[PDB]
Amino acid sequence: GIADGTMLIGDSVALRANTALQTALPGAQINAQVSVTTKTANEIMLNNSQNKFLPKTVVIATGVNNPENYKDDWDSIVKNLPKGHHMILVTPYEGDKTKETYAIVEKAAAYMRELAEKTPYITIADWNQVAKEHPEIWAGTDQVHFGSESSTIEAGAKLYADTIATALQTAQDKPVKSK
Ligand code: NA
Repeated sequence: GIADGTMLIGDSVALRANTALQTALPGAQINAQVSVTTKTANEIMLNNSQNKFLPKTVVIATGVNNPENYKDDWDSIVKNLPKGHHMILVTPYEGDKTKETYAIVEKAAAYMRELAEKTPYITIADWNQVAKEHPEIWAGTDQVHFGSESSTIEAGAKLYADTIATALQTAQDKPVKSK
């Protein structure tokens, strides 16, 4: 089967948390890039699988950028998860409730929760919920990229990383996709 291991395919928010992620998950493969969307994460996931580089646990840390197509994008990436893997979906957070995309990001997070609740080989990492509980990391920010100063960047990054680490713990006794 697929070798154990974790690969995170992530967006600009994941990239901001890169140091905290690597500290919380030593030995995880963190592939986060500014421009990544759910659409391109799906492509990256399959390219890695096809080159035999994708380990068992796949963390998709996307959703806030280009959120309009969330239903099709999240349905597709779940459908395209290869056999042999467990998937962690990191919900997105747009904090500005007046942004024209806010309702879309909120619907995307809710839809991802539905996919995780119903699919035995998926676990949620509910950053959307965590972010809402910590207004202090959003003071002075663009409401997406946590922390406006050194201390709150570190604090927000730790919260982000710990959300994913906890999801990985929850996933430990769960099945992979199999036929
Ligand atoms: Na599940």
